[PDB]
Amino acid sequence: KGFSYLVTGVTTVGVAYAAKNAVTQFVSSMSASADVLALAKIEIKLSDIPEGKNM
Amino acid sequence: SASGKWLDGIRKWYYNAAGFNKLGLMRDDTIYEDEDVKEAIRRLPENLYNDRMFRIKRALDLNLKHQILPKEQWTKYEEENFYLEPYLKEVIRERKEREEWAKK
Amino acid sequence: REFGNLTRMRHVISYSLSPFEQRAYPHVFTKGIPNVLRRIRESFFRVVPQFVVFYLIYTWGTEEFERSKRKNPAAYEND
Amino acid sequence: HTDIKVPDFSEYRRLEVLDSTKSSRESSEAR
Amino acid sequence: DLELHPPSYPWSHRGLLSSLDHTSIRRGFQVYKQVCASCHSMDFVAYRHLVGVCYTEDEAKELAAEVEVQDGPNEDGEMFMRPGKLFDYFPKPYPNSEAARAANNGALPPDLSYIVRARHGGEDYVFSLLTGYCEPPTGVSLREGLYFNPYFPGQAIAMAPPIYTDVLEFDDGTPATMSQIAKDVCTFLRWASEPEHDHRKRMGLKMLMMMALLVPLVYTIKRHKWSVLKSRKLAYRPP
Amino acid sequence: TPMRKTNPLMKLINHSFIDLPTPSNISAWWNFGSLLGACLILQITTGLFLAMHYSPDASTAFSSIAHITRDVNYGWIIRYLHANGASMFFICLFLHIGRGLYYGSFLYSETWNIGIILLLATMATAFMGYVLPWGQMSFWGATVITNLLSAIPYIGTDLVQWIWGGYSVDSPTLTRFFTFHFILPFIIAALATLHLLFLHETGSNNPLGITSHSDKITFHPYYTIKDALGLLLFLLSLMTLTLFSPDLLGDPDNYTLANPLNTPPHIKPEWYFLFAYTILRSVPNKLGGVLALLLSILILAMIPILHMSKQQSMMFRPLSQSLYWLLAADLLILTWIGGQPVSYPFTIIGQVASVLYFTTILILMPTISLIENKMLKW
Amino acid sequence: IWGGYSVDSPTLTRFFTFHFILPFIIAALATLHLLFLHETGSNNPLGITSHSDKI
Amino acid sequence: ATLTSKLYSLLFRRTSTFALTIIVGVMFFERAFDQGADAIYDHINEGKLWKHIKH
Amino acid sequence: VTRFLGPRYRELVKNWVPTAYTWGAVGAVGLVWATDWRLILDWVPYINGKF
Amino acid sequence: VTRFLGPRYRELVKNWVPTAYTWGAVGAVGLVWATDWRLILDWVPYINGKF
Ligand code: HEC
Ligand code: HEM
Ligand code: HEM
Ligand code: HEM
Repeated sequence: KGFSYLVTGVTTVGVAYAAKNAVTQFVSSMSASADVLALAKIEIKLSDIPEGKNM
Repeated sequence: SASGKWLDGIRKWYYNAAGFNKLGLMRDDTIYEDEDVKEAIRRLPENLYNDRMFRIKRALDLNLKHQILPKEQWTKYEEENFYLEPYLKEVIRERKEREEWAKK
Repeated sequence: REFGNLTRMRHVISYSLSPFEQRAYPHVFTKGIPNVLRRIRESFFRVVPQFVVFYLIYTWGTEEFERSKRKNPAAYEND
Repeated sequence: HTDIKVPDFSEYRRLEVLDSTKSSRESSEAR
Repeated sequence: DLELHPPSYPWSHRGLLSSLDHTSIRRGFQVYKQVCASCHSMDFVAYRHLVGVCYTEDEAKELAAEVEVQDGPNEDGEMFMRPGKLFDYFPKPYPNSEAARAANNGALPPDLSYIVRARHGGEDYVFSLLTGYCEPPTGVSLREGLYFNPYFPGQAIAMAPPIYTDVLEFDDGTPATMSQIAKDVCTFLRWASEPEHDHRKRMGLKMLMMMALLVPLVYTIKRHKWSVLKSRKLAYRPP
Repeated sequence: TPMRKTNPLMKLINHSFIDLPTPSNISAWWNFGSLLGACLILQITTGLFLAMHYSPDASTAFSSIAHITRDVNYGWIIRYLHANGASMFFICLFLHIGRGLYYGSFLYSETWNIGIILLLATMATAFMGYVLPWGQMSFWGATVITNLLSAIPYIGTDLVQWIWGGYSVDSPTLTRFFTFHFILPFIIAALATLHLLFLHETGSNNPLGITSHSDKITFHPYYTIKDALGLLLFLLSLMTLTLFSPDLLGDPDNYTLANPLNTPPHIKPEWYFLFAYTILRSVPNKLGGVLALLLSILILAMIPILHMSKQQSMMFRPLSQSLYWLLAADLLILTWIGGQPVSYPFTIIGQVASVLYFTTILILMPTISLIENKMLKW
Repeated sequence: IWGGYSVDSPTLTRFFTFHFILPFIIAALATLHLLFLHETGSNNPLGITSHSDKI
Repeated sequence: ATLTSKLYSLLFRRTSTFALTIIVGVMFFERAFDQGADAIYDHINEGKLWKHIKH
Repeated sequence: VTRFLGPRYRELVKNWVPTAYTWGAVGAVGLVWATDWRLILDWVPYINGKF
Repeated sequence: VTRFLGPRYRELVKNWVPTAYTWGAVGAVGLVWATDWRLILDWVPYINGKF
């Protein structure tokens, strides 16, 4: 029974590894895309003097 | 006023305010039917069980047509009988005994 | 759960009439309108008061909000 | 078994034609 | 202080089965061409949409051909000007929002295609905005580029009073009073916001008649089917 | 034997719809389940025809909606039916929940939980669908509701940005919301099938709150026409809304293209969320407000456990009846205040209303139930 | 079907919507498939009734 | 002999004839109701609708 | 098909022929009306006006 | 809840406490592994590939 349970456990370990890889890939696909990510911190504002009010 | 019978008066007021009089229903006909009430109904004598079925069916028929039993035929607070109370108390007591045995 | 076996009822006899034999609107004025009126009377004093309180609160809140934004005579009078 | 007579339904029945020449089949057809 | 609530005017089309006055729509469109079109855009209205409401197809074509528009690249990959067709939308006064802001003292003139539906009070507001241009109250000051308008939320609008008596000559010949001009403009803007107004009213009348026919009939059918239960009598006969 | 009893599909249809034993005394309040099903079918069809012309891009969504209403033949009626049909869907949903609460229908615990899941799915579907137009209201309401998830203590910002698909609401968020809005109603239909499956185990309840096995009735020749009449009345109300007051329940701010820079002075969600909105404004803490909203929606799960009365229905419980109508008036107060801005009277009345909403269905209702039990000497 | 005089953006959007909806209809139709299969049960390679060796 | 009885004996007895009568009535009712509703709406807005201006 | 080759099946077909004709007419008129088929609706009086 | 107040239920809870602890550990380690928390995955001797 220990040998059989060892076979089952190794199979479950492999299945869990594959499942996590797939789920993480899909979830990351739902995350921010490369083009959106690029135009995030690179842009730097160059602001002039807009009188004495909030702009 | 508060001299004891005031409680009876407010109970009578609540009983009249509750509308199951208008449908010719006894208070024990209005009880929610859970497992204990189901077994208490099963333990009722056949005549009481039949009387209950008609009273409820008549109430359902009146409610379907949105009508009301005549004022004379309304169930009276003084006249009301609690036929299911003994059986329900017995079933609840037996269940509590079983639970107390289980927890021991 | 079919209609055959649901409950045990004994000697309860019911009489019904064909839909075509009878009229679709019986007792419209003799019973129907008084029945609707008595139903409304029964439910009125248990439903309406809550909404009357709601309407009072609504009116008072709207008027108070109006008053809050039309004020401050003394705030500029001291000037 | 013998005391079971249908209660009066006349207050719900349609205003059937009183001509008395209209056969029951004809009145049923009209309704 | 919160902006003044516009007073509900008795618009002709405000009725349940009323329709837009298409003469008023034509006059309002004319005023849009003459006055509004200089700075306000209508990106969602073409020179069609007018074949069925006010102008005929030939008249709409003649109207559209008046203004030339940029066309797609020809040979050599060069964009050229074209006389202008029905499917072309109304001309855009400014190439982009930045040009509009530069030409209007930093303020962007909103698109008028939805302006009636985009403002609380609808056309009723717009009329008031074009109507009330009182001088600033005692104790308020504003920049040169702004004009006091009580119905504007900030009371300081960047639009100079756009219409006045005899600013344009109506083709019909009605007196070009500023009030008449404003009413016609608001009617046209309402039409632009709701081109389906007349069709919606017609379908509403038809469905009202349909429901008036059906609801009593379906209720009678339900009563007929349920009469057996509604009138059935039951008796209890214990032995 | 008739064909109904032979073909398995006919077996299911006859057992569940044609020949389903239902109480005869069922009132008009039970007509809103069929109305909700009709609302779902109408929303699915109308949204399909709308999406046939809708482009889910931040740069073209507003123009696509304008093209639908102006160019697509009979496009205005379809869009109006979808908008006012969502409004009618939430009206019918609120009335269905009110009936379930009033007539002790929450005692069908599994059915009640499936209904709670259905309500959550419908709320999410309507939220994303309202985001779809990409108007000013759509953009700013989407930003507010999505930023609501930043209250999460540890994974707050990461979750919000993951939902956004970026650092702020933009085109990827709009496309995400369009796809979710497309998928969700079919999940809602499946959840409704589970709803009906769990309901059929016990059967429908009746206003009296007393077993009706004596007076069961077939559904085909009675409740079919009763529901048809209900559907006719619902369609009449919907056509009045779409043909005479198309913008009665709408905010005249989704007709301005969404600019992420300027925010409209009065940003409010759609009316059926206003009560929830008030809850957020009631609690001074951000996480407190989010939790209060979650409890405001999820307290329906705790309602069955708080049923301390010996009678299922409230028609024989005048005190609980008055408490229920007080709760309904409180909900109306919450909605009205959610419509109104933040100021001196509105904020305090909204806080009082939120406290009353939480206390009535958590304290006052069980105490009144126990008092009634004592008053009936059992 | 085209939505015009030739395949264009109208056709693509219609096809996208149909492509979105149709697989769920396929899933429901597959549930009906399994429901109608359930009445008689699965068949075996021999082509003989397997009520003796059900599992 | 009431008109309803004659109609029942002639058309309403057989349900297929009932459906045929229903469909013919649908055609004629659609035509007449559409014409009447259009006439009513046009009369209410005689001076506003474009149709008169076009003439 | 062989079993149906009998006199009483012919009698049944004769009995149900009027029903089949009525249902065919129902279907045909419904198809003409639903599609507003101009080719056929150009002959029926009082409908020709609607074109 | 009142019915559960008894010595037998206390014995049952004592019996099932190891199972509850083991399942809680299963859930916690599974969450850490799935999310790659790295707050906790830094302490573990191996699994220090998150440089
Ligand atoms: C440049 C000259 C100018 C012309 C002429 C003009 N507008 Fe405007 N309009 C503006 C500007 C600039 C604004 C926005 C000002 C601001 O937001 O501070 C504006 C705003 C508006 C508003 C209100 C928008 C709001 O946010 O309340 C309406 C309505 C409008 N325009 C329509 C019209 C109509 C009707 C006319 C009648 C011919 C007209 N415009 C003519 C420049 C003009
Ligand atoms: C899309 C959403 C929903 C659909 C399609 C739906 C459908 C239905 C239908 C058709 C019924 C049949 C009985 C009736 O019509 O009253 C029903 C019953 C019921 N529903 Fe729903 N429902 C929905 C949402 C909800 C919600 C939000 C709740 C509770 C919060 C709920 C709880 C119940 C309960 C308790 C019943 C039992 C009825 C009874 O006791 O007779 N449902 N539902
Ligand atoms: C659960 C049922 C549904 C509800 C409650 C719902 C709700 C809404 C709401 C409130 C809007 C915004 C309407 C507006 O302000 O203009 C909307 C828009 C939209 N919905 Fe749905 N919807 C439902 C089902 C569907 C389905 C099944 C589709 C399938 C494609 C769909 C597609 C759309 C589209 C494309 C829009 C954008 C066009 C528009 O704004 O009218 N909806 N929906
Ligand atoms: C999306 C497409 C389909 C799905 C999901 C599906 C699903 C299934 C499943 C799960 C079974 C159970 C038995 C097995 O797996 O062999 C089955 C059986 C069957 N399917 Fe389908 N099927 C599909 C398409 C088809 C097609 C295209 C046909 C015929 C042209 C078909 C005819 C059958 C038949 C005759 C059986 C009976 C098997 C037996 O008797 O053992 N199915 N189907």
